Amino acid sequence: KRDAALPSWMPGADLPGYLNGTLPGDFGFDPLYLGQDPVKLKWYAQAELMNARFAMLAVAGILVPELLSNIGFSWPGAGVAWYDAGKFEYFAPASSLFGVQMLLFAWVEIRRYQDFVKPGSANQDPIFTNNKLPDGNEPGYPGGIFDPFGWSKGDIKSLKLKEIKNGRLAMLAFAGFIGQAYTTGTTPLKNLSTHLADPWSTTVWQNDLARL
Amino acid sequence: RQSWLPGSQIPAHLDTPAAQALAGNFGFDPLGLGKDPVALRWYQQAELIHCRTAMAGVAGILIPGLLTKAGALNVPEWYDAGKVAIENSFAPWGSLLAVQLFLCGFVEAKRWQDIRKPGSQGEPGSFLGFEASLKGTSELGYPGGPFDPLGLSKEADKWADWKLKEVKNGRLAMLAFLGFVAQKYATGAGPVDNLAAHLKDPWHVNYATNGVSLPFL
Amino acid sequence: DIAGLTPCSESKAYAKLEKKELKTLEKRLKQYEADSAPAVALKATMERTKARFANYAKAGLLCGNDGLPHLIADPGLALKYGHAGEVFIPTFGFLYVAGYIGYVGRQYLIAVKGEAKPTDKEIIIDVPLATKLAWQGAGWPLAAVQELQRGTLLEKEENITVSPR
Amino acid sequence: KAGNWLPGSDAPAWLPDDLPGNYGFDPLSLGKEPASLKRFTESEVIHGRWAMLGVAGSLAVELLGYGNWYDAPLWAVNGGKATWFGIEVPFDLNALLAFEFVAMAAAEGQRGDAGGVVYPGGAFDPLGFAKDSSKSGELKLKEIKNGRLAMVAFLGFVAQHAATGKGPIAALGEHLANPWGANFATNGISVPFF
Ligand code: CHL
Ligand code: CHL
Ligand code: CLA
Ligand code: CLA
Ligand SMILES: CC(/C=C/C=C(C)/C=C/[C@@]12O[C@]1(C)C[C@@H](O)CC2(C)C)=C\C=C\C=C(C)\C=C\C=C(C)\C=C\[C@@]12O[C@]1(C)C[C@@H](O)CC2(C)C
Ligand SMILES: CC(/C=C/C=C(C)/C=C/[C@@]12O[C@]1(C)C[C@@H](O)CC2(C)C)=C\C=C\C=C(C)\C=C\C=C(C)\C=C\[C@@]12O[C@]1(C)C[C@@H](O)CC2(C)C
Repeated sequence: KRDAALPSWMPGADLPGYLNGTLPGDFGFDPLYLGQDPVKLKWYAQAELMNARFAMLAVAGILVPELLSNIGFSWPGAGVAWYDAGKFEYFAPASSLFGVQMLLFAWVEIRRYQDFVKPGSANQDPIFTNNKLPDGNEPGYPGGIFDPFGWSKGDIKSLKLKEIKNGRLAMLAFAGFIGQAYTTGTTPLKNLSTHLADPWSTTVWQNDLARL
Repeated sequence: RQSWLPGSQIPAHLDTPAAQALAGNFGFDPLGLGKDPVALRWYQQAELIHCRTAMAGVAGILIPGLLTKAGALNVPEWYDAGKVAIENSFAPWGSLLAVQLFLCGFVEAKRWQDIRKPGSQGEPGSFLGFEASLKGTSELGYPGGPFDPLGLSKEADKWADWKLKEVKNGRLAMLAFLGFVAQKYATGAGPVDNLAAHLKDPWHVNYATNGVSLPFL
Repeated sequence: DIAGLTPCSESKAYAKLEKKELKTLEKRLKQYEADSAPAVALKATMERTKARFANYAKAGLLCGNDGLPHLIADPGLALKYGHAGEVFIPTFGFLYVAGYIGYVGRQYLIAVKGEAKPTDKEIIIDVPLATKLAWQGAGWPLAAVQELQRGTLLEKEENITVSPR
Repeated sequence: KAGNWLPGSDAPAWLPDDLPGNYGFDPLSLGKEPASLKRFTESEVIHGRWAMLGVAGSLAVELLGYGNWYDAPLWAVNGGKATWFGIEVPFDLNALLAFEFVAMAAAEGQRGDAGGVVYPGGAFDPLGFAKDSSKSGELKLKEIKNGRLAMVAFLGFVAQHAATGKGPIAALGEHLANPWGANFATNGISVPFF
């Protein structure tokens, strides 16, 4: 039932009709029919954006710090694996940092949720009432102060597709960090160097068979 | 029409519009226990209370157990916690239990009287202004009001799905607790210890080799 | 202990009784050869006898001066001193099975009274109908209470024949 | 309407606009019935007034150096003697209970008979600040807002003392000394896995 002009995750396949192509990154992939219900699909679309944008920040926050250390840049946190950052000594105890984090994230997340329930109802600054986001925004794409450079005024449809594509790739990358670190016990870029050193004897088959 | 046993004859008393409006109706009543409509209404309340208590109880055994294994917490086995807690307690278990019966008895009595006369606990003047919030909703077993702080039940388009999830997880939790009791006697270890032992060697560590469940073999 | 009794595990008469019973079997076992069938049968009886006296003592039965186990029937004494498995627990075992039989039979009787010839279903059993009712009788305690609460368990006095008075 | 507790939300219809301190906050719909709301309106003001006295008293004792609010009654259980601003008070615990019960019963009995008179005025308004109706609207809002703040503050005293065991003034000093090492997240009870 899906339009044949739309791109497909499996060329030639007959895909569900409810994925009509409005959402970005709509390739008709839903073999388990999780998004069949329109009410749940609405929630999943936002959840995909949220997990996708945190994954992109997280992946960039795990490679660049490791890349800089390998280059030679020196700073107190250099050379610390992403899975050992918790034990590192910061200016404040980790417990107090977590407490501040939840209070700050309670404010912004409840503001974001208010918009999802009633879009356009959280666009106004509560203190400096003059400030406000433009009235045309949609859930998940605030704009206004969140888009200071005005990129959203261009080809928005292409930009949203680029965002979700990079986001889906970042989500897989973070899942790779968990699996690779758990099985190899080393940082992701060290794993890449091992693979490039001898690609033909460093596959997951080679590595896991040895550990078997 | 989803059934617990595809191709079997669904009981007639579970195919009525009233019965099919119950959450989790898969046509399962081989003993005909719910054949009487009045009894089915009472047993539906019993299933919800067992579901919700089992879910809270099993979560109070499984989550602390998993965290204890991970080292986040240090909680004893569910079957030893009562003794450990009472030693460091401020009251003997007899006085602790008696207070529990008084407090539980009071709220259970109010729920009991609501089953017999739905909405009757909203009788003006009975409670100190709070009776208005004790009328419940149009469905027995779903009080709402102060019992639903986030107001998730107000979403009509999601109401049927919420109820099905509750009964499905509730039925699963009840079987999990029955599994904990059986596995405690069969193996003499904790539920997470049983899970780890099975995963270590699934084909040699199970109930067919515990020496209790299958005596004929 | 309870009512002047003593545990069988601590009773001299109980221990003496076991010796006499085994002694009687041992005397008979002398006239048979080691591998002969009578010898095997007698030794099997001896093993069962030793297990029996071991099990009863383990169960915590009280013995009288005669050295024989005595049962405790008062629920309070039975539950206070761990004798609930003698009378109290067996009590509810029986009543469950007995009510099961009675309830299943009552259901069959009521079911066939709506047939064309009820008396023919009482000498030629409707086995398919009887079998279905037998399996559903496991929940009789629940079903019986509901009939009692619904007022359908009993018949009204106006429909029961009585003699002149 | 004082304001909105949840920007973008709709105020409940059953909360009157003129009701002082009305931010449209009733997610549980406890005040939906007019009879229930009438009782709750009085109870909130009574709670707020006691909390304002309770918080002001709790701070004054510790600021003036007579200990914290929690340790004040210990003399009645450790065999001590009562003091007020340092001067001994001859009464004992049994006498205090008897006089307080009689005095409060007479005073609270009179209030109960009035039938939910939140703002009596008259003898209770000697300076006549609320004599005018037009000005009373703003003053009632200030009373309920300071009262709601005091109720939260007292809950803070009780919760903070249970976690830390120190007085409200001592806790404030400790937080000011090491803000990032002395807070609810570092007391070892509020946040579990730390
Ligand atoms: C996206 C979320 C997220 C993820 C995936 C992780 C993942 C991880 N954190 Mg991290 N954290 C995350 C958010 C946060 N962490 C912390 C604070 C910490 C701390 C303080 C520690 C970790 C550690 C860990 C590791 C746990 C496994 C381990 O070694 O156990 C075995 C555990 C240990 C060997 C640690 C023993 C010493 C430790 C001081 C004991 C107390 C630890 C706390 C209970 C941690 C609580 C973390 C919770 C709040 C998220 C793992 C790599 C641990 C680590 O890096 O270990 C090498 C660690 O010590 N995290 C905060 C608060 C700012 C977070 C906030 O969002
Ligand atoms: C009230 C509970 C309940 C009960 C007692 C049954 C009972 C039954 N259902 Mg029913 N169902 C029940 C609820 C439900 N069923 C279904 C849906 C179905 C379907 C679709 C079917 C049945 C069928 C059956 C029968 C299977 C006969 C058998 O020997 O299977 C043998 C059982 C198994 C092979 C499963 C054993 C699982 C094992 C204990 C767990 C192992 C998990 C490990 C992870 C595995 C290890 C890893 C691997 C890789 C080695 C059986 C009479 C089947 C039938 O015969 O229908 C006519 C059937 O086709 N049921 C639903 C969903 C609506 C239910 C919801 O509550
Ligand atoms: C985002 C994609 C991605 C990438 C680029 C890599 C890259 C690498 N992985 Mg990792 N990995 C990923 C995801 C990824 N992984 C995920 C999701 C998991 C969880 C199952 C793992 C689990 C894993 C293990 C357990 C191991 C590696 C290892 C490796 C190395 C290659 C050898 C091997 O056995 O690969 C196997 C990798 C896979 C089977 C991942 C398949 C899934 C991805 C998403 C496929 C994407 C295909 C698509 C065309 C894009 C690829 C190219 C693009 C990125 C430019 C290399 C450093 C090995 C290593 O560290 O060697 C030293 C190793 O032992 N990975
Ligand atoms: C058939 C009649 C019958 C008779 C003659 C007895 C006789 C006795 N019972 Mg038993 N009992 C019976 C039926 C009977 N019981 C039944 C049907 C039940 C189940 C509901 C019980 C449950 C029960 C309990 C729970 C206890 C006894 C106890 C006793 C003994 C002392 C109490 C007493 O005065 O009882 C005379 C009996 C009656 C007047 C009839 C009603 C008895 C009620 C049900 C129990 C009264 C308990 C009593 C208040 C305990 C006081 C403290 C104790 C330490 C002495 C006494 C030998 C007590 C005992 O010694 O336990 C070791 C005890 O604790 N009985
Ligand atoms: C309530 C419940 C469990 C509650 C558990 C709690 C509170 C546990 C609490 C604690 O653990 C903590 C947290 C911590 C510990 O330290 C201490 C304790 C105190 C121990 C289980 C119910 C468990 C209930 C169970 C298992 C019920 C199963 C019923 C079945 C299978 C019925 C089947 C049928 O009736 C049908 C539906 C139709 C008929 O026609 C046919 C038949 C077959 C008769
Ligand atoms: C926190 C509090 C109440 C909070 C209520 C809340 C949040 C209710 C919220 C909601 O209901 C609404 C509104 C609407 C619903 O739809 C939703 C919910 C969410 C349900 C009351 C405190 C109330 C606090 C009060 C009254 C405190 C009184 C204190 C006194 C008198 C203290 C006296 C002394 O301290 C001295 C001075 C000296 C010491 O030595 C001795 C003593 C005796 C200790």
